[PDB]
Amino acid sequence: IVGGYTCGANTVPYQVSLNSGYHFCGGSLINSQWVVSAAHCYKSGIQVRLGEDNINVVEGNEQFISASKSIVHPSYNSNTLNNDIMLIKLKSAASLNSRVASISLPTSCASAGTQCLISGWGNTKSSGTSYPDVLKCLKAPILSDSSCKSAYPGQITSNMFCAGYLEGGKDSCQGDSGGPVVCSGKLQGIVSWGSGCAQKNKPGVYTKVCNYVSWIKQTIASN
Ligand SMILES: NCc1cccc(-n2cccn2)c1
Ligand SMILES: [Ca+2]
Ligand SMILES: [Cl-]
Repeated sequence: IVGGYTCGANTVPYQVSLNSGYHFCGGSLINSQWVVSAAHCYKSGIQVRLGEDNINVVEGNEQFISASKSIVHPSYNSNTLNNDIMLIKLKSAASLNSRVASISLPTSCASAGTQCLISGWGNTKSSGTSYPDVLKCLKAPILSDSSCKSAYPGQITSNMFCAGYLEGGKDSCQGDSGGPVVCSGKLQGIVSWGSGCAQKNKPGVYTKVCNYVSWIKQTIASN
């Protein structure tokens, strides 16, 4: 997250870190057994880390649970990033508590102008590289479809939206991938892609979760 703020320990209780020897992507806990992330974050041998603040220090609220299964969306295209969504099942159920909690799925799509919270452990500089240990947060609005399309001609599908600031300065970045965009208490986006971070006229692009709710529910119901 570029241009954000330190969230505070365990104030984003659905935020998880995906770890394969090291943090590599965010995700969002959606029930005691299942995490939402980006398909471009797929790999084997994922450990899900819940209850994290400083991802380099054991601080006492973590739960580390290995993935039993990953499911990439059936229509994911890695070239265009269309349908950039996967589900990860945990080998055992998380203990839910005030610091480790699921985030509700949307019941309708959010509109442009809606305020959202974006979070992660990704890069905090727009030029240069600096990775934070503790979780960073950014309040940002969803942008209109038309300004998203004009920012990225030929690249925005009906399964993507833009959020952030056309002026630049405040955006998600590398390492935030797969993490949440939550608006009015619902998971409306997943950190997906952008051309650099925090550049003018290049806002972040997010997977449009409300398009996927019936696939998420029926996948969970049979797996
Ligand atoms: N600024 C949005 C964004 C989201 C996710 C990843 C990136 N990124 C990948 C390489 C560099 N930045 C950017
Ligand atoms: Ca920790
Ligand atoms: Cl792309």
